[PDB]
Amino acid sequence: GTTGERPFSDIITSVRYWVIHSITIPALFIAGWLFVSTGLAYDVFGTPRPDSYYAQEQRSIPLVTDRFEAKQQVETFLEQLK
Amino acid sequence: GGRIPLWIVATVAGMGVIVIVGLFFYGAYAGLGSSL
Amino acid sequence: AELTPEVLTVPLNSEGKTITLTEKQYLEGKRLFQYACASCHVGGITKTNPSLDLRTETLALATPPRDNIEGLVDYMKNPTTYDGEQEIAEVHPSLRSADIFPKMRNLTEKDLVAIAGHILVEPKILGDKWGGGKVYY
Amino acid sequence: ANLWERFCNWVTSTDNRLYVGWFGVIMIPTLLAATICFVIAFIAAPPVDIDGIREPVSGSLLYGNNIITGAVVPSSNAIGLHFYPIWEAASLDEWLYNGGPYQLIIFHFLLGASCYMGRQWELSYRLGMRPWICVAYSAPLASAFAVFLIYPIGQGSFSDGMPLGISGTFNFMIVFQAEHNILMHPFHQLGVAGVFGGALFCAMHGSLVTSSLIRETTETESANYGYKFGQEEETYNIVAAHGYFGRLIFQYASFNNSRSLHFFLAAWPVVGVWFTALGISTMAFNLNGFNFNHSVIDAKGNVINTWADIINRANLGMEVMHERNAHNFPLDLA
Amino acid sequence: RGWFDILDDWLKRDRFVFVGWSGILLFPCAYLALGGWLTGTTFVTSWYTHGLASSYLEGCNFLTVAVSTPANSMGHSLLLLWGPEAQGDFTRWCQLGGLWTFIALHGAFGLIGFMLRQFEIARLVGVRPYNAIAFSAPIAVFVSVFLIYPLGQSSWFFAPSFGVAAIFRFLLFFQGFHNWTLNPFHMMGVAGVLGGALLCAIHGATVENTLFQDGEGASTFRAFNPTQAEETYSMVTANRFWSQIFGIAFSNKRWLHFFMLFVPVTGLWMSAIGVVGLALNLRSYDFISQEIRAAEDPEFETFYTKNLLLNEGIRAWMAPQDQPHENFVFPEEVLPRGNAL
Amino acid sequence: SYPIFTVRWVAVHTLAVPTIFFLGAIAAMQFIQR
Amino acid sequence: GFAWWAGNARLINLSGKLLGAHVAHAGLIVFWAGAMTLFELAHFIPEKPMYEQGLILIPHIATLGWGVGPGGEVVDTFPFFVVGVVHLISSAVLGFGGVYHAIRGPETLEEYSSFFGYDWKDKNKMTTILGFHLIVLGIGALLLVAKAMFFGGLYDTWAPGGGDVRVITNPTLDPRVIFGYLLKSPFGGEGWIVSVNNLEDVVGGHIWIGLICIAGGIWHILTTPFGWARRAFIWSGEAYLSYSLGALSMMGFIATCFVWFNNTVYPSEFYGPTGPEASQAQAMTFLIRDQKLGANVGSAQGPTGLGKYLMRSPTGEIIFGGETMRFWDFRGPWLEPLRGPNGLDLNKIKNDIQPWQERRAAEYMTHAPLGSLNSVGGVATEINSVNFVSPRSWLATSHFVLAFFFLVGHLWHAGRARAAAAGFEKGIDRESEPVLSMPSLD
Ligand code: CLA
Ligand code: CLA
Ligand code: CLA
Ligand code: CLA
Ligand code: CLA
Ligand SMILES: CC1=C(/C=C/C(C)=C/C=C/C(C)=C/C=C/C=C(C)/C=C/C=C(C)/C=C/C2=C(C)CCCC2(C)C)C(C)(C)CCC1
Ligand SMILES: CC1=C(/C=C/C(C)=C/C=C/C(C)=C/C=C/C=C(C)/C=C/C=C(C)/C=C/C2=C(C)CCCC2(C)C)C(C)(C)CCC1
Ligand SMILES: CC1=C(/C=C/C(C)=C/C=C/C(C)=C/C=C/C=C(C)/C=C/C=C(C)/C=C/C2=C(C)CCCC2(C)C)C(C)(C)CCC1
Ligand SMILES: [Cl-]
Ligand SMILES: [Cl-]
Ligand SMILES: [Fe+2]
Repeated sequence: GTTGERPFSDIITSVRYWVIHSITIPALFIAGWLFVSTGLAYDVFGTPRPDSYYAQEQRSIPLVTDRFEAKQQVETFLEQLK
Repeated sequence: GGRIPLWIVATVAGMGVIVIVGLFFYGAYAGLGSSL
Repeated sequence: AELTPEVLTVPLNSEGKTITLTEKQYLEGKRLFQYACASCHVGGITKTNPSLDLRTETLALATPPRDNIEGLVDYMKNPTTYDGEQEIAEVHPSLRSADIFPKMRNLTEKDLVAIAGHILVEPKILGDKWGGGKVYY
Repeated sequence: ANLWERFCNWVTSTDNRLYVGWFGVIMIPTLLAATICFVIAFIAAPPVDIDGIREPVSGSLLYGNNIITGAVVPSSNAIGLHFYPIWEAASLDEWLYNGGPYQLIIFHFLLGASCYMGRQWELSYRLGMRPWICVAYSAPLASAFAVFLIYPIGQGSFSDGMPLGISGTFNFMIVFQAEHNILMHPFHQLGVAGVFGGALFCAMHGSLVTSSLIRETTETESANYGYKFGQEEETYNIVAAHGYFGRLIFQYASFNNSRSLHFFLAAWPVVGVWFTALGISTMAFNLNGFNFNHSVIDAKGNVINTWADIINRANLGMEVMHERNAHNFPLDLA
Repeated sequence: RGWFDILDDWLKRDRFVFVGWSGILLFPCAYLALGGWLTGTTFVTSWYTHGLASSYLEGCNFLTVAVSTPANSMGHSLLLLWGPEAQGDFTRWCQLGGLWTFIALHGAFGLIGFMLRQFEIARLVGVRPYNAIAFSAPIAVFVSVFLIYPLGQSSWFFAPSFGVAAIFRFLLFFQGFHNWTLNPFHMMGVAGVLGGALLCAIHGATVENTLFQDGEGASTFRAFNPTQAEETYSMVTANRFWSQIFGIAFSNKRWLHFFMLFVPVTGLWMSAIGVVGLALNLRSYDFISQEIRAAEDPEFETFYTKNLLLNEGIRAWMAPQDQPHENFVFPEEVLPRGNAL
Repeated sequence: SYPIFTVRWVAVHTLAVPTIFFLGAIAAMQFIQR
Repeated sequence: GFAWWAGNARLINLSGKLLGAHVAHAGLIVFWAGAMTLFELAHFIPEKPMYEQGLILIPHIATLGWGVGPGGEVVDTFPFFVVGVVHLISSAVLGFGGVYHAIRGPETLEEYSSFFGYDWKDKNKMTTILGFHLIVLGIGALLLVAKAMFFGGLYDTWAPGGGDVRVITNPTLDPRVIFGYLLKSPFGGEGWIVSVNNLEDVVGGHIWIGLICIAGGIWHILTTPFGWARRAFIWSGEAYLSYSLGALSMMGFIATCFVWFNNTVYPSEFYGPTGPEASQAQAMTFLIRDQKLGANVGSAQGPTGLGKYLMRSPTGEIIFGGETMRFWDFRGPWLEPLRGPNGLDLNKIKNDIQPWQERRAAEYMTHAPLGSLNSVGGVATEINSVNFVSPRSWLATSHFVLAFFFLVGHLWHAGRARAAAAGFEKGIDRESEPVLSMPSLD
């Protein structure tokens, strides 16, 4: 009824487990927070910030309309916000 | 072994879940996505 | 795009003087509008009389013009029909009728400006959606 | 040997090919009345003025319908929730125009179906069984009550109950979405999980038992002949089933107790369907699905549409068109 | 005793999570499909492909986030990261919809790996492979809906986007444009899913209420041993109850459990066939005899004609925002509307 | 004698590590204002 | 040998611990009553209608006459505070006794005293406990009569002048009226007991119910069940529980319809308008608007050929047109001034509509009980802005849900009580399977 690995309930009630993980779990949580709070997540993924969906007096969507010039269309849309 | 009683581990983890979920529901009324 | 002073700049009176609201005033106006007005005027229409909306071009053609802070502040005190011919305080919320419309009781003079300011700003932001009804939802 | 005692012995007899019982005494006339009226109306009823606006809808085969478009049409909005038996009409012609048969069918049917649930308890008691098969059936029964009775009460009219027809069903669920956004309501979401999960677990349990049948036949025979009705030994190896399914996922995600397994099979779709029946029953009082229309706006205040806004455009299209002649004022408040 | 057999040994070790030869295909593809969906719903927009916000970062909740389809202008491009559209730029690849094909394609190969896993474990354990066979129904549904259907249309844009509300929009699109509820292949699918759920509940309930008393406790679960040879419930009493309640009942335990496999599997296969038709707009949209009569006879009205009016409102009211690449401008005066509303 | 690092160990952290990372990022997002 | 998840069934035969469970649980009920009232009061803002503020308990107190004056305006919130505090305080005492009897007190009562101890199978003792509680309930029904007639009265939405607190001096005692309600059909235009539309019938009904309950309590103290009743029932703790579960389910369904349709003991001033009311108010609103513009509402033919504003009901009464034709059975104090013998009176409509009636219809039309789960007001296609779901929707839906599940609990516990009484609740005896001794069906 077992395949040789250490039981989970034995692991998570053990002191050594919680010695390591009271650091690793908050560290990963803080790291993810800073990914957003530093604004890095916006730049990695290309996600618009609340002020960069539209140019100031614009109400047209910057919809991609060409297949092979698509990359350049996005880039041109973005310069209309600089 | 069995130092930390499992009923205590479950209580604390459970409250950690409640806190994060509660934070997510708070954010439905503030900031982005709140309609304000 | 963002809430800049140019969008926050609206007419003060008929003579053409302008006033520039703060972002705080805009947000306060939106809150007070939801508190006291939105039940009939959500999104700039009028549920109990759809023929009359809060679009700026509509308010400009009202008698006393209402497309300016003064005209709107006066309306919240002594509302009239669209042609100016009769006072309608007893069927429309106003300070003059805060006894029969209790939500008007605790509105101070600066609240009135915030509420008027919101009504004039919003069509600049939402365009056709303000006062357009479900066609533009 | 008394005449009443012998009748009581026949009613509750476990020897009738079909059990009658005291619940059967109410069920049999009510279901026969509902069935006979349904068949006749479906084939032959004239058009019914469902929305009270003197615009009759043709439901029956003889008036130009096929099996897919035919319906018994709900009773007139002019009647609302008023009781409309035959003897309240000036004539059968009047009763037919106004949708009388719908009321007769659904009232007799809800009674007979309720007694069907009671009859399930009753025979279980005469046979010495455990009693809760009727609790499983309460989930479909509650659903039928929701669409034929509860939702009418909340909206104020049997004309808004579900039509007794295939396309009439579709009309009902399209209008239900435009007015309640039922897709965005969590009790319908749980109903889908009850029904998707139910079909899943049906296929799983069927495939796992079938996978582990003990060899009892030749390749020229149906393996089904390896089981004889009323044999005492099991016909499959649950240990082999568990040994496979536990390795497919991991060991503790698989059942090796057949009683807990079958209880799980019972409870998942039953509970899911209770919730979706409660969804219809609480949207009867206009507590509707989540509304995230224009919930996302940018720094200036432009609306940033989400998929919820696209749904709303679809809902709007259904709203403006349904019952295109029935509304004179701008808000559809029921 | 070469390297191949050594590796075979290690892949087939009995461990907490069985690996197997199929694990080499299954595990990477399952993890990337899942990770793609979590990454995109947390961080990635749909602004440039759809004009929609769609991530937690943008303000969306669990019901509204999605990994959305590429823009219509991409056609059926594979949208590979290194391909001519994104040209190796990860950021542009996200903005152009590349996570959608990433998830659909890795998802497709993970499904294959999972079915191979069912075959692989069944062979090592010694059982018949009917669980794998039943899993062909989920695969048929996935490939017909996410692959075949958009491949018959103009582009991936019209496939389902991976999100809760995005799938709801897919449902309503199919009503207004395809009249999918009228399609007998969907109706057969409905009967298979609903009939599956019924069989699931009725079989579970029957077993639990014909149990043998094999212990003294009021909790009846303890009175079962997985190695007992005896049936734990009475087929004879179950058959009598249902024969007298419903008129017919199961009498053969093997047929019953095969029927439980057959019903939902067959239903899903049927619905898949109808979606293949809709790939080509081969809809069951109309009944011609109804339309001929209704066009000539303005007093003739059915629930069929009522529903088409509802489809026509759906199309006109959602199309401009739902298909933004078409630049549909519908002035207020052309929108179909009943009175007052 | 229990091993520490197993195939199971990898499967567990392959899911749990980015899960907590993602939960931290989503928490921060609740305090973003427009 | 119940499992932990059925662990409260271990209390069936431990009368002392089961007493603690009941009394502790009663402390929970009173605690929530106390705490919820203080919460509502802390959030209450008097210049907003109660129904714009998500209040469900303050409306119950206001209906009893406390805190309000003419038109339903709140004059004094101190009565609300008192009701909350006293409930909250009382919950400590019930909490104290509950935990004592559940943890420290005697596990079983029948040793400590032959008065408080009981056996479920003792039909004499069971009807005695029932009789005591019937008397308690009878006193409870007369407290409401006392408040209405001797201690300040009740809020009366029908009082001339827009509603007001009114002392009830002539409660209805005619049993043809009181029991006439119990024989009205539950269908539209009748509405069974939900149709009660005046305080005199309400107070008189409670005099009758108080007396009936006290008389019935004394009956059951002094008698034991007759043989016909002894052969018809199961006599066990779980059976008694199952019977009460059925009664609570029935009662919850009734309460659902009461708050949805009745605007007399659920005044719309406090609870917001009913569904029918709000839909009638919209037709009133545009009738008023269009007639001010010159429209002749009586002769205006709508698109279908039916009147655009006014039409006839199936029995001829003049009623509002449009879809609200279904709601013509609605009666409310803002509308009744316009009714003559034949329904809505065209001459009153032309000449006698007052500004307060225009205000009230516009208010109720824009506060129809429609809203989303996240409290966006209006139809499902409305945009965000108005934070509102009517108290009537909250109360109708919650109690339908509770009523439904208690019907399921009735089925569960009734079937089990039967099977446990006959001895096959744990399964079929392999050596004595009934079907194996029956002839085959074919
Ligand atoms: C079994 C695992 C597996 C499978 C089946 C896939 C399958 C796929 N991936 Mg995924 N991927 C995987 C693991 C896997 N991936 C892993 C582990 C990662 C992390 C690095 C990724 C990261 C990833 C990304 C980032 C992308 C894909 C993409 C794709 C698709 C296109 C791949 C392609 O064209 O292959 C081409 C390569 C081959 C077919 C292999 C060729 C091997 C031949 C037989 C030998 C050739 C000889 C060799 C070249 C000689 C070199 C000599 C040298 C000295 C010069 C396809 C659905 C793309 C996608 O989803 O598009 C939307 C994409 O953009 N994958
Ligand atoms: C309204 C809810 C409610 C109530 C009143 C009870 C009451 C009871 N249960 Mg039940 N139970 C409930 C819910 C409830 N249960 C639920 C939801 C479950 C499922 C998890 C169970 C599962 C369960 C099992 C499995 C068993 C019981 C048993 C019992 C009884 C003895 C418990 C005991 O000795 O604990 C001892 C516990 C302690 C000493 C811990 C301290 C608990 C105290 C009371 C907390 C009080 C805090 C409060 C703030 C005090 C205020 C002080 C101030 C007012 C003075 C008791 C009458 C047992 C029984 O029948 O005994 C034969 C038993 O075996 N119950
Ligand atoms: C349903 C409620 C209920 C019932 C049936 C019992 C029954 C019992 N209790 Mg328990 N008890 C209860 C509630 C209840 N108690 C509460 C609420 C508390 C907390 C204050 C206690 C605290 C308590 C203690 C501390 C002890 C008992 C004991 C006893 C036993 C002897 C009682 C006796 O001789 O009193 C004789 C009769 C009287 C003293 C007359 C009391 C008159 C009351 C208080 C006034 C009337 C109240 C009114 C009707 C309603 C409240 C008003 C409110 C609405 C504002 C008996 C089995 C004793 C025991 O078991 O010994 C081992 C014991 O030591 N009880
Ligand atoms: C909580 C309330 C309550 C409860 C649980 C009981 C319980 C009991 N009573 Mg008591 N009873 C009560 C209040 C209560 N009583 C009151 C207040 C009075 C004074 C009027 C009486 C007067 C009384 C008498 C005179 C008798 C009982 C008897 C009984 C026993 C048999 C009951 C029975 O078979 O009914 C089942 C009901 C029937 C068989 C007939 C049903 C008839 C109704 C009207 C059907 C209608 C239901 C319908 C669907 C809903 C619409 C209602 C309609 C009226 C509009 C049982 C122990 C009997 C006994 O043994 O006494 C010692 C007996 O003869 N009771
Ligand atoms: C007056 C009400 C009442 C009373 C006193 C009882 C009493 C009893 N029931 Mg019954 N029951 C009731 C109503 C009631 N029931 C209702 C309404 C239903 C239908 C749903 C049932 C269905 C039912 C079943 C199916 C069974 C019982 C059983 C039992 C016994 C054991 C109960 C136990 O230990 O539970 C322990 C308590 C728990 C395990 C807690 C359950 C947790 C609930 C379901 C979730 C609550 C969450 C809530 C909805 C809000 C969520 C928000 C979130 C923050 C939590 C006991 C005699 C058992 C039995 O037959 O014993 C003889 C049994 O198997 N009951
Ligand atoms: C895409 C991509 C990739 C990949 C990535 C990955 C793989 C990712 C992963 C990711 C992940 C892996 C993530 C995760 C996350 C998670 C989450 C976010 C979770 C959450 C959850 C929750 C929230 C829950 C809660 C709850 C509830 C609600 C109830 C019950 C209880 C519980 C607690 C469960 C790469 C690099 C290759 C490159 C290309 C691109
Ligand atoms: C048995 C049991 C149980 C149960 C229990 C119970 C349920 C209990 C109860 C209890 C209770 C029920 C309690 C109560 C309490 C109360 C109190 C203690 C109160 C206090 C009060 C106060 C102090 C107040 C104050 C105030 C005032 C006076 C004024 C205003 C303000 C304030 C509010 C602050 C359980 C399940 C857990 C477990 C198992 C066993
Ligand atoms: C307060 C009030 C009032 C009054 C009321 C009254 C006067 C009532 C009464 C009520 C009553 C007086 C009721 C009764 C009930 C009854 C019932 C509910 C019954 C039940 C039954 C049963 C359940 C049975 C069963 C059975 C059978 C059938 C067979 C054999 C077996 C058994 C026994 C099981 C009014 C409306 C004026 C107004 C408002 C307020
Ligand atoms: Cl329609
Ligand atoms: Cl209307
Ligand atoms: Fe089975």
